[PDB]
Formats: sequence, structure tokens, C-alpha cells
Amino acid sequence: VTLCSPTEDDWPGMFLLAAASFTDFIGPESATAWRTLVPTDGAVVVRDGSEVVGMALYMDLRLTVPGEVVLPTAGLSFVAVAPTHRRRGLLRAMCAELHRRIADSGYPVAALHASEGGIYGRFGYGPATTLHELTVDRRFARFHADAPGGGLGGSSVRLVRPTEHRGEFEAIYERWRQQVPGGLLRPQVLWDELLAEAKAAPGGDRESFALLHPDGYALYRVDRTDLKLARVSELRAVTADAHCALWRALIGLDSMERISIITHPQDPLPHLLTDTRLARTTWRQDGLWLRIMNVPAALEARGYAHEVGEFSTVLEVSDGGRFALKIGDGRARCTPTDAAAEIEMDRDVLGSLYLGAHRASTLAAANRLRTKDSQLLRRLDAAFASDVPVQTAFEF
Amino acid sequence: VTLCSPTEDDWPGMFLLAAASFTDFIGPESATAWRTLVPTDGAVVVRDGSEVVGMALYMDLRLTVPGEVVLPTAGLSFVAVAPTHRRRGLLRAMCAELHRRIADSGYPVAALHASEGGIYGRFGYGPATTLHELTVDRRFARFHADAPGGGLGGSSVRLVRPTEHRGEFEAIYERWRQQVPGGLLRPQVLWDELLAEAKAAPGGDRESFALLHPDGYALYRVDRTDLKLARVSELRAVTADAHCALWRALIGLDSMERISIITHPQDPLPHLLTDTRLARTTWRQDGLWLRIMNVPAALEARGYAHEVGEFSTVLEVSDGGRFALKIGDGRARCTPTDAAAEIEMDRDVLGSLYLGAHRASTLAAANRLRTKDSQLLRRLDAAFASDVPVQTAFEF
Amino acid sequence: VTLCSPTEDDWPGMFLLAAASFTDFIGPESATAWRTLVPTDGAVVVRDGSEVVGMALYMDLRLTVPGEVVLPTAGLSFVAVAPTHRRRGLLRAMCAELHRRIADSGYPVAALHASEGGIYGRFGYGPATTLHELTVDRRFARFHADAPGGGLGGSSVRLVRPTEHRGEFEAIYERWRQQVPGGLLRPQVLWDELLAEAKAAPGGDRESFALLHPDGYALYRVDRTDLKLARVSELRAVTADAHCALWRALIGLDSMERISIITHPQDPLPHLLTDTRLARTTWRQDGLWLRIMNVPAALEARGYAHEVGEFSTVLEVSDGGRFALKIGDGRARCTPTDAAAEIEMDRDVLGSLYLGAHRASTLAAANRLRTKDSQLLRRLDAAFASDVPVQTAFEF
Amino acid sequence: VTLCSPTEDDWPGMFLLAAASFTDFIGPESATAWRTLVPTDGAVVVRDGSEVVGMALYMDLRLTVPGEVVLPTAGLSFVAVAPTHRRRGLLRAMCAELHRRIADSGYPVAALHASEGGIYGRFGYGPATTLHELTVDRRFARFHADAPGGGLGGSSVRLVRPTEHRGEFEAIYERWRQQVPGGLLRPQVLWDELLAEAKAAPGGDRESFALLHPDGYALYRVDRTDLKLARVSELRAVTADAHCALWRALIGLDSMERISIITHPQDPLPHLLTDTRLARTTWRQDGLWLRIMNVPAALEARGYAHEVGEFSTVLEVSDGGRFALKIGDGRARCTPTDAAAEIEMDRDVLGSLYLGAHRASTLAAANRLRTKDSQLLRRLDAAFASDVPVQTAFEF
Ligand SMILES: CC(C)(COP(=O)(O)OP(=O)(O)OC[C@H]1O[C@@H](n2cnc3c(N)ncnc32)[C@H](O)[C@@H]1OP(=O)(O)O)[C@@H](O)C(=O)NCCC(=O)NCCS
Ligand SMILES: CC(C)(COP(=O)(O)OP(=O)(O)OC[C@H]1O[C@@H](n2cnc3c(N)ncnc32)[C@H](O)[C@@H]1OP(=O)(O)O)[C@@H](O)C(=O)NCCC(=O)NCCS
Ligand SMILES: CC(C)(COP(=O)(O)OP(=O)(O)OC[C@H]1O[C@@H](n2cnc3c(N)ncnc32)[C@H](O)[C@@H]1OP(=O)(O)O)[C@@H](O)C(=O)NCCC(=O)NCCS
Ligand SMILES: CC(C)(COP(=O)(O)OP(=O)(O)OC[C@H]1O[C@@H](n2cnc3c(N)ncnc32)[C@H](O)[C@@H]1OP(=O)(O)O)[C@@H](O)C(=O)NCCC(=O)NCCS
Ligand SMILES: Cc1ccc(C(=O)C[n+]2ccn3cccc3c2-c2ccc(F)cc2)cc1
Ligand SMILES: Cc1ccc(C(=O)C[n+]2ccn3cccc3c2-c2ccc(F)cc2)cc1
Ligand SMILES: Cc1ccc(C(=O)C[n+]2ccn3cccc3c2-c2ccc(F)cc2)cc1
Ligand SMILES: Cc1ccc(C(=O)C[n+]2ccn3cccc3c2-c2ccc(F)cc2)cc1
Ligand SMILES: [Cl-]
Ligand SMILES: [Cl-]
Ligand SMILES: [Cl-]
Ligand SMILES: [Cl-]
Repeated sequence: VTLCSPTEDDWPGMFLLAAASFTDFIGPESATAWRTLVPTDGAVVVRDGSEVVGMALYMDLRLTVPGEVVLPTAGLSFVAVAPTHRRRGLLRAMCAELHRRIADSGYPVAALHASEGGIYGRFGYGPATTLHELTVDRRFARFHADAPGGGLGGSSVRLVRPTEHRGEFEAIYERWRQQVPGGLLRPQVLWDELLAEAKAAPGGDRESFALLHPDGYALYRVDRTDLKLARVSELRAVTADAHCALWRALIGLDSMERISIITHPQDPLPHLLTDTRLARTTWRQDGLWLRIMNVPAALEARGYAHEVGEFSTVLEVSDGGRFALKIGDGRARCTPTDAAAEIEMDRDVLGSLYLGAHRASTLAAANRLRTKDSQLLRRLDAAFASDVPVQTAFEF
Repeated sequence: VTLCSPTEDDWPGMFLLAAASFTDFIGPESATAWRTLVPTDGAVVVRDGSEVVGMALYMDLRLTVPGEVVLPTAGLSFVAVAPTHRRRGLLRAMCAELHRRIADSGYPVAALHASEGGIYGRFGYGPATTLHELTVDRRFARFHADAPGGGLGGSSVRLVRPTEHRGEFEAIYERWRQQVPGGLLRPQVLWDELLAEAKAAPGGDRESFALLHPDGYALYRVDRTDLKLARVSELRAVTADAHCALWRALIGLDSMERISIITHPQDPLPHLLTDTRLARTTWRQDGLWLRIMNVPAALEARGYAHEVGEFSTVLEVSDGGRFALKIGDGRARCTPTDAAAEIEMDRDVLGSLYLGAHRASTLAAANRLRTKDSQLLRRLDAAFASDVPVQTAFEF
Repeated sequence: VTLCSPTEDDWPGMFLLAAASFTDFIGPESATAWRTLVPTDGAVVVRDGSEVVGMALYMDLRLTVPGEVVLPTAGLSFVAVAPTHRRRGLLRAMCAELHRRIADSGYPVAALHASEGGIYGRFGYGPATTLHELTVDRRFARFHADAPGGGLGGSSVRLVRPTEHRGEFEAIYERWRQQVPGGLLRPQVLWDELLAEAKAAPGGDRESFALLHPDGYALYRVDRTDLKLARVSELRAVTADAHCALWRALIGLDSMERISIITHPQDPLPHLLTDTRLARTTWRQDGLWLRIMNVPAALEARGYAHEVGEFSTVLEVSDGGRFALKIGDGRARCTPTDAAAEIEMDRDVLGSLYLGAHRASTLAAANRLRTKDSQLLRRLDAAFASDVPVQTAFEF
Repeated sequence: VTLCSPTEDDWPGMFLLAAASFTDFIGPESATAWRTLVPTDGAVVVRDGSEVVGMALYMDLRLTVPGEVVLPTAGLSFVAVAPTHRRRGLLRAMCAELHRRIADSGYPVAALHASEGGIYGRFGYGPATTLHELTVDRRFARFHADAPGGGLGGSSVRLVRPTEHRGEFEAIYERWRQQVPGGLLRPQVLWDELLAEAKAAPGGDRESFALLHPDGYALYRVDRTDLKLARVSELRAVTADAHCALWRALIGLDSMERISIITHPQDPLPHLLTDTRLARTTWRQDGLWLRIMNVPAALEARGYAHEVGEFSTVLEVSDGGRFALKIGDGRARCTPTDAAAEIEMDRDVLGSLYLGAHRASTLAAANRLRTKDSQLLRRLDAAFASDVPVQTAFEF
């Protein structure tokens, strides 16, 4: 049982492992496309000797954090241990090697999407975005008098074929991702992949359509088994007008009973309607998970809320150093110190705070971060909060 | 069709209407208990002439708002229009008369629980607390190393019969309600009612048990049809230790597969476990709705976040006046003015902001509050936020 | 945390624990009836100091084993640990004390019904009877030409009220239990309890009826929610004629679509019909679990199959001694020895073999009993098998 | 309405009938492969005159029976009567002609799989193997300390593509089928067919994977609609080590909640786990049905249990002769006699006894075999039992 970077000859074994480990497996053609995001030395495999019985890798991503700052980010993915080699320390060994390479390469953060919520905390990852499914019974849906885009004229939204307006989607998404915490750059190959999924498949998913506004788009399709359900796979809007107009069009799908979307907890949709309850929350789950690789680089790179007044504290991360943390004027300074700690937390907890999705007060109530000063808790809550609500870009 | 305060002779007709209008109807014995909370002139009825075809009333309540301030509150309830007299203006007439009496009596706010989410906005009520159902599959539940109350000794929690520890529940609840926004005083008659429901009913609900800690309690029962589901009807905890200890005991119910509770969005339970996902959000809905009766009294009575620096603005409520609003040092001053408005919103929107459950930014994104200054939005968001998370006390 | 025999004052605390631990809890009236089967010193409780946080007990039973031999048997029941005191060693301590008392009192075996199948193996109990649910769609059911009781005359079976024929049921059951491995003596109090359950309950179970034959009876009722399903709670027959006649009557319930029964794997019912498939096995589970307390007394008391020729071996029970085992003429001799073992197994495995429900070959294939001689396996299989098929009497 | 052997021109009509009669119909390409197992004169068709309105055939198979003896066996299949020609005596005529040809060709037994359980008894077929579906919730599955293949080193099992290891599967299966009662030789064309089904189908079944051990294999795939269910289509193991190791690998499929398999009643899997209940029996049904064509050849060819001592009896088969049956030293002699019968049974009953899956005692209790000597029943039970448990090879 050796651990090393795969050669070209290892990839068929890796795809075999992948097909057996991941039900949503993408097939070799698209796997080869995603592979273009894996840097040299971004992958590890474990061979039995010999066949491949373990693999893991990371992709080079760009993540937006509060203050519209974009960070290089290592996106862990394609992680798998053969069913024949469980409980043998392979995951711990693969993760440790990848984390070493990630740290040494200069990434301040790593990130992933969790197949199960209980595997990742122990490797320093905390859930940092929250996914909310809303299902709207559109038969009862009426817009509020206050809602935009219901004056007296033409509509700004068009129903179009996705593949014919790639450039407009790209441009809209690029603007979105640069101003929203959780935003990710979507490279060319992933647009290739996205638009390929837009076509109908024999005995599979149905054709996808798009609603296009100058400042937003929605991609959707009818559910394959429930023909009265439309699933919005992606809705991206830069203005409130674009967001309302797109939802006016979606609610105008008179063949459907229900419209569903995976969105975020601060989606304004429910307040667009006269009956807020019509937008039922049918599902709630963690989205992006974050491991802060370098505490001072990550804390200093992020912008903070201007409303809170300047304050200073000392933060210990359990096996990640102790720092003097000074926050004021929306910026932070984070320097080494051996002074007594005022706040302690494990490294994963810091990831959960980092994009503003969880409150320090709430984590304190679970004793996941310790302090003997509630004024400091209030200050951290306020400082780490995000003006623009945190969202989840796309799964990887 | 006349409108007036009911006499003693009207109550049987009112109970008839109630039995036909409300499936969860409580029967005459308990209705007579709840009636002790209705002040003189707190009820209206509409007679056909003659029988009672419409009714509405309010109860005298005490509501805790941020800053641990307790306000007299008119709790609307028992509202019903006969199926034979729909679409005849009865509700609008009954609500207008009750609101007049409520305003003239000196209540700064009114409140209610909504049978449907689309009836109430037009009468000035906005949803102000959010209910979250969590369902935990307790077979996989493991507590985090960091979680309190897992040292090495005895347990502080006891399993007891509710009716034998009334005084300890009362005292714990009283402490809870005074420090939590959304807290309501629970008078003696409602404790009588609560403990009566704790007994098993033939072909109805099962016996209720309690878990009692010096600083908290949980009341629960096995679901009547799903015998592997325990439903926590009420969990009230004053310290984080009490909250964790109670959940350790609940997860020790080894006969059950699932534990469910109606709680709030900031419940720390998910962070107590090693796998946060095990606490599934199975339901989400509006709780308490608020109508601000007197804007300056309500805005001045509430405490505000100290973290935000002093600022001044002008707020127009659509048919509720225009005010110079100055907020600093956690307090607000709110005085009449005819200066140009910087923020406009309908009255229900203000209720939704009032206990800190919804962000002004989010309501702005739906154009439910208008302003041309995003710095002001950030300031309102921060000022109106609640240090202690907002919760829902009990249904009325 | 002390461990001792309960006093009269402890029983209310015990019933409180029971009501919270067991959903099928029987109420204090019937609990007091079952208590008459608990000998002096047959119960233990664990107090916190003080309230009762753990309990366990055994009942004095009489179990029939192959060869129609009746053994004194300690039937463990009413075992519970408070949810507040889990993972504290209470069960292990209560079980050890009860087992000591059981052994010292002279019981050769103990027995129980398992709330969960994974708790009991480690205390020396193995599953020894198998429960099979059959559901017959009686609309298609036709009896084979060969089946008894379809000649040309009157019927021998009568439809009767259970409470009016107690004596005939008692006598039939007594004959049954003495000739069937797994049979248990049913004392007077348990007949009192059984016939009380036969009456309808408001918002509960429906009235029970009986089909009575001189050599058998069936007790049944319509399912409370599925009104096309009749549930046979108990069918006891001494002759094949009685068994067939009772099933002819059950299939004549023309209001029902389905008849279901919890029976055993060798129930001949499927072979009574022209279409064997109509008797669907809808459920399968372990019934009685056995812990052999005294290996030589238990092995010597049981009868063995005459068909296998005399043989001798050496059996080690993992922490239960090593014995020279000689079997011939349907009897066994089992004496101490230090000669090398030919067969090893844990104590629970021996319980699983003891009533003939599991084959030694099958347990060997799972390596739950070790030997390096397959001829010996064949010999054990044959010797331990039961002429009369093993059945499960009643739950306790 | 004539009955005769089909010509080449009849086969399209036969495939038309097949497509309309069998939902699981295999298509013409694979039907032509299975056709290579049909001997000359192994098929009959009924023409209306003219189109084909009835068909039936048999295939040349090799069946293993207790004592590891392999018998030529006529496997009935592809039997169908047009919906337009029901209740016209076609089946009875086709079966009688095929049975004549089968008998005259020298087959001692015929066999089939039943589309419905009530059609076949009257033509002399009795169910002779039992299929058991086990569904394991693998999230709770833990192996017993006693279970093999959990030492401290590498794994002997590999995850592989089925099509790349055909030869190893063939060799393992060949060993299996020769030592297990119910085993069938699988010719080349059926391996061609099996491996073709291993590939994914568009809007059909998913890709199949294999777990390969030197002495066993498992073939499995994720269920097409329930993506948390893995279905083991075939598991074949020659040693207990191979069987345990394969199940260790299957339970290591961490993406799945449940693993299911169609197996036999003596599968040791449940005893491999600490909680035997985790292996739920979700389905139970008859497998292979047998018609004994020649009673003395079949009874003399089979091996019998050595443990029972020599005995002699007289057996009448209802329309199949009367024989002096002498059994001793694991062999039987079966000769003609006119002496009085001690045991009578229909021919189908004998098929049900023949592979040891049903006990003579059980069939006697249903009066499906008559005798006035219970000692003889015990002797038959013991003699006809199979050392190696009876299994079902593959459907045909
Ligand atoms: C990798 C895998 C299938 C199991 O791997 P493994 O080689 O058996 O794990 P290792 O022995 O290397 O060590 C993993 C540690 O986490 C624990 N662990 C691993 N998988 C687990 C699971 N599914 N549930 C709970 N705990 C788990 C182990 O107990 C071990 O810690 P411990 O020895 O201190 O108890 C499993 O963890 C899995 O489901 N995938 C993990 C996914 C992941 O981490 N990242 C990918 C998301 S893109
Ligand atoms: C009261 C009731 C059953 C219907 O009453 P009604 O006498 O028909 O209503 P009125 O004619 O007095 O006027 C009510 C106004 O709200 C609207 N409205 C009333 N009930 C409605 C409902 N269930 N859904 C949508 N709109 C409704 C009416 O259209 C009317 O406004 P409009 O005439 O401008 O359109 C109904 O509103 C109901 O479900 N209960 C209301 C509950 C409530 O408001 N408070 C109690 C919670 S404790
Ligand atoms: C008794 C009870 C609720 C838990 O008791 P407890 O006091 O936490 O158990 P203890 O700490 O005394 O020790 C029990 C041992 O079995 C294990 N165990 C106990 N309950 C278990 C369960 N529900 N599942 C799996 N393992 C369990 C423990 O891990 C411990 O062994 P370990 O420390 O070596 O791992 C639980 O076992 C239960 O469900 N009832 C047991 C029923 C029984 O044994 N007999 C009654 C049938 S009538
Ligand atoms: C063949 C078929 C569809 C009906 O055939 P048919 O020509 O109507 O039957 P016949 O008239 O030739 O005679 C069949 C006898 O069995 C009975 N029978 C036939 N199909 C039956 C069914 N589905 N259910 C119950 N009884 C049936 C008939 O009543 C008749 O006996 P009877 O006249 O003494 O009552 C039907 O039996 C069927 O489902 N397939 C039979 C499958 C089979 O036997 N072997 C193939 C398994 S690979
Ligand atoms: C080399 C390579 C790298 C990644 C991939 C991908 O296909 C990643 N990817 C993308 C989008 N997705 C949506 C749902 C699931 C995914 C997967 C994925 C796959 C495996 C994981 F562990 C986590 C995520 C394929 C090949
Ligand atoms: C005079 C009088 C006043 C109120 C009542 C009550 O029973 C109020 N109450 C209390 C608790 N609840 C829980 C669920 C539903 C309730 C009801 C209730 C009843 C009617 C409503 F329109 C709204 C709420 C009964 C009588
Ligand atoms: C003192 C006393 C002793 C036993 C009991 C009984 O009621 C036992 N009993 C009987 C029949 N049953 C059918 C289903 C469940 C039962 C229970 C039972 C109760 C608890 C157990 F742990 C196991 C079984 C009640 C009181
Ligand atoms: C000439 C010819 C002979 C047989 C066949 C086959 O396809 C047999 N066969 C094989 C496997 N199977 C699994 C499920 C159902 C089957 C069928 C089958 C088909 C018809 C039956 F009456 C019984 C079985 C096809 C053509
Ligand atoms: Cl970005
Ligand atoms: Cl209050
Ligand atoms: Cl007995
Ligand atoms: Cl064979």
C-alpha cells in the first residue's frame, strides 16, 4: 500500500473506482473535462502492491469572500476508498498528503461539498453555506403590490434555448460570482458541461429552457417523473428587478403546479408574494464546507462590517496557532502572540464563521467556541456578518 | 347585521361557530379558561338580525422584545366568519372595531398566529418569528467532544411526571420568557391547561413525560401513530448546559428512531452533534405575527444593538405617520417630522423587522421597504438585530 | 448509584420508568398481575442516591424442550435503563446480579424476548425460535383434495365468544404446550389477562372472536385500520385435523381480503392450499432467546434424535467449561474433562442450537462454532434436531 | 388446432406470442441464444388451422442433487397460450406431449420456474427449492469477533469489471454448481448472456460491478430507482472465508443504505453480524420446481444421509407405481412390488422432498403424504435431508 501521484495509466483504474463509489458518476468524457482543473500534483492514488484502491484530488478554484475579495481555493473532490479497503487509514493518509501539498502551494483555504455531514469536521472542514429548497405552489401565487416589474407594458424577460445564448449567461454569471460571497469562477469547460446537460436524454432528464433578462437568468426543466413540477437548476440575478421579473415568468408556467429551487436562506422570493407561506421550505442542508489553511492570510484577506467599532482580541485555533486579532474600518490585522487567549475554537469552526453563514453566538451556545466575555461574542457576530448574503455557486 | 360586544347569552352561539370553524377546537371547558384572558370589551360578535355569524377577540398578553423589555400586547384569537356569510365584509368590520378598541386602550402592539399566511398582511400584521422543525435520527447521534455535560459522574437531568413538578416548570419558564424576544407570560390558567394535556386520552394522545434540569425542562410524548417518533412539545432552557444535558437525555430514548421538535432557526442542537446533518429541518413556517399599533411607542420601547454607531434617519410608515428616527447607545428616539422620507414601508413590514427575525436588506430586495441609500440599510440591519435569538413562546 | 432488590415503595418509580421505556406498556393494573410471576428476590433496581433509574427482573416459567421435557426457566423481562443514565454500566451490573441469583437458585436456563437483536449475544443469549408471519389472500384460497375435514357433513368448528369458553382454551393450550418445544405453561393470571384483551376498546382494538374445535382453537380480530385484514393472535392445534379445520373456517371469513398470523417456519398451512404461494411470508424474526445457565444439566435434560448412531465428542463453551459429550439412544451424558476440544462455541451459540431451530452446520459456516471435523458437524445437526417443530408460545 | 414440432418458419410467430405473454421478454437476439439449449424435438407449437396460439419447450440441463450427483434434466420454459385461446385444453395437450417426449428420451427428472404457484402441482411438479430475500441495512452492520477475514493485513477481495474476468467467474461457478444441490451447469451462451446484462442500458439498468475472491464472487448493481439500494444479482462462494470476505466488501459500500440479495434459507450471513436482525427477510418464495419422471432412477441416483440406520418401506406414488424402498449406507434401492403401501403421496410431493428442502413430517401434517407410522416419518425426514443446503442456480 503505497501513496503517490497518478500516472496516465492510473486513470482508467480511478474511473473504475469512481463509477463504483459515486452514483451520480459523470462518465469518462466529462471526467476528462473536469480533469483540466486539476493541477499537476493535485491528485493522489493508493495502489494495492496492482490496482487503485484509493484516490483524492483538488481543483484550482477562485472563491469570493465578503468584501468582494477573490481567493485561490483548493476544491477537494473525487475522493474515494474502495469498499474492499475500508477502515485501513487510507482516507487519513490521502487527506494529510493533499493538505500538505495544498498548504505548501500557497492556498489560504480549501473547500468541498460533503457526501455525508459527519466525515469532514475531523479534518478541519466546517460547513460554511446553507442550501434551502423552496417549493412554490404557483396556482395560488400572487405578487405583492410593492413587487417590481408589474407596471403596464412589455416584459423584459425572454424564453430561450440555453445553447443559443451562452455568452449572455457567462457574462451575467461572471458579474454575480464576483459580488457574492460563495461565488466561484466558472471556467470554459464547465460552461461546456452545463450546456450539454441542457439537452434532453433518452429515458433521462427532459429538455432545459431558459428565462433571460439583461441582468439575470434562470435555467429550468420539468421533473422527469412528476410532470407538474418544474425544477429551477440555477437562477442568477444581479438586480432586484431581474430577480422579481424572472420569478414573475416562472410563476407564469401555467402547466405546472409547483416550482422548486435550491436557493439560500435570505432569498427574497417569499416576500415577493402576498402569501409568504406559499414558498414552502421543503429541504435544508449544508452547502460549501471550508478548511482555513492559513489563519492569518484568510482572516486578513476578508472584509468586515464597518458598523462595529474597532476592537482587539486574542484567538486560539486549537492546532492552528494563537493570534492577536484587531478589527476596525472593515479590515483585520492578525499577528502571532503568546498572550492569553480570549477565544478558542477548533479550525473547522473558523471555516463555518468565515463567510458569515453561522453566528459566533450560536456556535458558542453549543460550546464549539469558548470565551468568557459575551460583549466579545456580540462583536464577533457583528464583524463577521456579511452585508451581501452568502450563497452557493455550484457543486464540485 | 349589527356589530357589538357579546353578552353572556351569546357564548353558546360563539362556541358553536368555533366548533365548526376550528378543527383543533378545545371544547367549552377549556374555552372558558382561555376566556379569563379576554378583557371586558375585548370581544366582538356579529349577529344575523338571531344567531352569531361572526366573532373576534383579543387577549391581554405580555410580550418580551429585544433589550428584555416587556410590552402589553393584544393577542388576537378566536376569529371566525360563518361559512354562510363569507365575502360580506364581516372580517374587515370586526378587525377595524377591535383595532380601534386596542389602540384606544393603550396597547403599543397587537399579535396573532395565522391560520393561513395570506389573510393578515392587509390588516397591518407581519410575520415576526420563524418556526423550524428539526427531526433527529437518534440512532446515529453522537455528541461532539466539545459539548457540555459529558464529563464523568452522575446526570443532572431527571425523568419525571409533569403534574408533580408544576412549580419547577413555572419558575424555569418565567426566567426564560423574561430574557427571550418572543417570550410570553404564561398565566395560571394556561399552566392548568398545559398539565391537563399531559395526561393520556382514550384513542387520542399518549401520556407526556418530562426531563427536568435545575435550569431547563423538556416535555415530550410518543407520536400516536408513529410509535418510533418522540415529539418534544416544549423545551425551555436558560443555560447552554441545561440545553445540552436535556438533549443528551432525549437522544438516550433508545426505543425511538426519531426525536422531533418545533424550535427556532438559531437552535444550537445541530452543532452539539458530530454530524450536523442528522438534525434535519423537516418544516419551516412563520410563528408570531405583529401589528405595531403605535410606531413611536414601539420603536422607543425596544433596545437596539450597541455595536452600530449613532445614526439618524426619516421613516415613513405608509398610513402610520412619518418620523425622525435617531438610534444610538442601544436606544431610539422617534419623533414627528414632515422632512423628506429616507425609508418607506407598509406597517406590516415594520412588525416583521421589530423582533429582529427578518433583515431590512432582505425586505428591501423584495421592494417591501424602499430607500435610496444602502449604507442606511446596513445600519438598520445591524441596529434592529437581536443579540438573543428570537423565539416563539406558545400558540394562542 | 446502589443496586438492590426493590421494596414495595419502589414500584411506582419502576412503573414510571416502564411507561417511559416501553411503548406497549400495560398499565399498573396488569403490571401487578404479571408481578405475581416474579419470585421473591427476582427483581433488581438501581437508585440514584432518590428515584429509580434502572430495573430488571425475571419470572418463574416452565419451558418445554425436545423430548417433551419441561424445565424451570428464568424469563428475563421489564428491563430498562433511564435515558438520563445511559452508557454508565447499569445494564451490565443488573444483568450480572440477576444471572448470579438465577444460577444460585438452580435454573438450568434463562430466556427472553429481544427489543433489539444486538444487545443480548454478549450476555450469553442466542435466538432459539423463529417467528414467521404468513399473510393469506383468502379470495384465491382453495384447499387441496388431500386436505382433511372436507368430506360431506357438518363442521366440527364453532364460532364463539372467547370469555364463555375459557376452560376449553385452557385445556387445549395445556396439551399443546406440553408436547411442543418452546411451549410455556400459561398460569391463571395470564389467562385473565388474555381474555381481558379479547374485549373491544374505545378507539383501540376491536372485539376478538374464537373458532373452537375439540382439539384446537384460533383467536382473531379485524385489524383496527385495515378493515379487510383479520389478524390471528393465537392458533393452537393438537391434531392435523384441528389445524386444517380451523384454517377452513378462517378462509371462510368472506368479509376479509387477507388473513395474517405470526407462526413458525414449519407451519403446514401453505401445503393445505392448491397454490402454495398464496401464503406469503410477510415478516421473519427471532422469537425466544435462550441463555444456558448450566451446560451439563441443560444438555443432559434434553432428548435427542434416535436416528443418529451413538457418538462422543468434546465440547468447549468459551467461558462455560469443557465437557465430554456422549449422545446415544436419544439421551446425552455430559461430564467434565480436560481432553482437547473438538468443538468450540460461545455460550449464546449453544442456546441457538438447543431447541433445534438452527443447524450446527449453518453456525459453523459463519465460524460461530469451530471444529475440524465435518462428520461431527453432520452428527450434531442430526442429534440436536427436533422431531416436533419448535414454536414460540407467548411474549413476556 | 393441430399440435406439432415447430419448423424454422414458426419461430417469428413464437416470438410474437412470447413478447405478448412475458413482460420480461428477452428480445429475438437473446431468445436465439437460449434456443441453442433446446434439443431437436424439444419444442411444440399449436397452430390455429395459420398463426401460432400455443407453445412449450424444454432445455437440456444438468442438475446437481444431494451426494454431488449430476442428473440430465429437462427444463421446461417458454410456455404460453394465446389470450384468445384460453380454457381450450391447449396447455394440458402441450404438457402431455412434452412429458411423453421427455420420458421417452430418458430424462429421470424435469424442472421449471413457476410464473404462478397454482398451475403446476396438477402436472406432477412440486416446489423443491426456497428463495429468501435478505435486505441488510449496512449502516448498522458490524461483524462478529468470530467472523473470518478480519485479521490485520491486506484484503483478498478485488473490485473489478465483470467482462474482464469471465474465466475466473466461470471456474468459480463450475466448482460451486458441482457441489451444491440445485446447482446447474451454465453453458457458454448463458455466460455470454450474463455478461451482456452487466453493461448499463439507456433508461434501463445501471452498470454492474464485481467483487472477486480466489474462491468466490459477487455481482451487483445499484437499483435503478432507489439509489441507496445495491442489488446483489449473484453471489457464489466455495469456502466460508470467501463468503465472509465478499460480505465484508459489500457492507463497505458506504454510498448505499441497503444491500439486498436473493439467497436461500440457510445463508449464514445473519450469523456473521453482531445483530442478526439487521439481515431482514423481505421476501420468500418457491424457486425450482421438480417433476420426477422416473421414480426408481431418481430415488436410486440420489445420495442419502449416512446418520440414519438402514430401513425398508413401501412407497406408492399416486399414478407413478409402487416400490420397495430400501435405504442404508447413504444409498437407496427402489424396486417394484405389490406389497401393501406404508407411504402414499402424489408425484409432485416426491419432487418437493427430493432435494431436501421440505420435510416429510411437514407434508404429512398437511396430509399431502399419508402413513400410519411416525417412526417412518422421522426416518424419511432424516434420510432425505441434505448435508449441503439446497440452493437455486439461475432462472430459466
Ligand atoms: C473514505 C471512506 C469511504 C472511508 O475511508 P477509510 O479509509 O475507512 O477511513 P480511514 O480509516 O482512513 O480514517 C478515517 C477516519 O474517519 C472515520 N470515518 C471514515 N469514514 C467514515 C464514515 N462514513 N462515517 C463515520 N466515520 C468515518 C474513521 O473512523 C477514521 O477515524 P478513527 O480511526 O479515528 O475512528 C469514507 O470516509 C467516505 O465515505 N468517504 C469520505 C469522504 C471525504 O472525506 N471526502 C470527500 C468529499 S468530496
Ligand atoms: C374571516 C374569513 C374566514 C373570511 O372573511 P370575510 O368576511 O369573507 O372577509 P371580508 O369580506 O370581511 O373582507 C376580507 C378581505 O380579505 C380577503 N380575504 C378574506 N378571507 C380570505 C382568504 N381566506 N384568502 C384570501 N383572501 C381573503 C377578502 O377578499 C377581503 O378583501 P377584498 O374585499 O379587498 O378582496 C377568512 O378571512 C378566514 O379564513 N379567517 C381569517 C382569519 C384572520 O384574519 N384572523 C384570525 C387568526 S387567529
Ligand atoms: C439497557 C439500555 C437501554 C442501555 O443500557 P446501558 O446501561 O447504557 O448499558 P451498559 O453501559 O450497562 O453496558 C451495556 C453494554 O452493551 C452495549 N449496549 C447497550 N445498549 C446498547 C444498544 N441499544 N445497542 C448497542 N449496544 C448497546 C454497551 O456498549 C455496553 O458494552 P460496552 O461498554 O462493552 O460497549 C439498552 O441496552 C437497551 O436498549 N435495553 C437493553 C435490553 C436488554 O438487554 N434486555 C431486555 C429485554 S426484555
Ligand atoms: C397456459 C395458460 C396461460 C392457460 O392455459 P389453458 O390452455 O387455458 O389451460 P388448459 O385448458 O389446457 O388446461 C389447464 C388446466 O389447468 C387449469 N388452469 C390453467 N391456467 C390456470 C391459471 N392461470 N390458474 C388456475 N388454473 C389454471 C385449467 O382449469 C385446466 O384444468 P381443468 O380444466 O381441469 O380445470 C395458463 O395456465 C398460464 O398461466 N400459463 C401456465 C404456465 C405453465 O404451466 N408452465 C410454464 C412455466 S415456465
Ligand atoms: C477529475 C475529476 C474531478 C471531479 C469530477 C466530478 O465529477 C466532480 N463533481 C462535479 C459536480 N458534481 C455535482 C454532483 C456531484 C459532482 C461531482 C463530484 C464527484 C465526486 C465527489 F466526491 C464530489 C463531487 C470528475 C473528474
Ligand atoms: C375565549 C377563547 C379564546 C381563545 C381560545 C383558544 O383556544 C385559543 N387557542 C389557543 C391555543 N391554540 C393552539 C392551537 C390553536 C389554539 C387556539 C386558537 C383558536 C382559534 C384561533 F383562531 C387561533 C388559535 C379559546 C377560547
Ligand atoms: C412486573 C412485570 C413483569 C412483566 C410485565 C410485562 O408487561 C411483560 N410483557 C408481557 C407481554 N408482552 C408482550 C409484548 C410486550 C410484553 C411485555 C414486556 C415488557 C417489557 C419487556 F422488556 C419485555 C416484554 C409487566 C410487569
Ligand atoms: C427458446 C427460448 C427458451 C427460453 C428463453 C428464455 O428467455 C428463458 N428465460 C430465461 C431466464 N429468465 C429469467 C426470468 C425469466 C426467464 C426466462 C423465461 C421465459 C419464459 C418462461 F416461461 C420462463 C422463464 C428464451 C428463448
Ligand atoms: Cl470568485
Ligand atoms: Cl414577556
Ligand atoms: Cl412447558
Ligand atoms: Cl449440475
